[PDB]
Amino acid sequence: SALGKLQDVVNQNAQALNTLVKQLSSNFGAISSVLNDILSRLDPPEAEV
Amino acid sequence: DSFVIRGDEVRQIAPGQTGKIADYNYKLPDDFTGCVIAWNSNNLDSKVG
Repeated sequence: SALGKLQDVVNQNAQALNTLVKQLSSNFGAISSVLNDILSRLDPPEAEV
Repeated sequence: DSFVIRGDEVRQIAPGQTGKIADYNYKLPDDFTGCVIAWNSNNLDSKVG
């Protein structure tokens, strides 16, 4: 654990990127987290919402 | 814009509607700005046969 100061920085950036990428799996109230499924299933009046 | 439709189809003259008059006769856009004025014309458009 001697080089913890540098490893902590690497870990914080890795966690930040992993968190950002994992947010793409969230629905945020939408019917699906996948944009392609929404566009494949819905027409613009509902798809835009 | 002016036309004659059936009374049950009066509801179709709106943004975001589906059916036969909307999908095939008089489609309105979803960002439509305007007024849909309609009135019963049985005394003008009906005939016995």
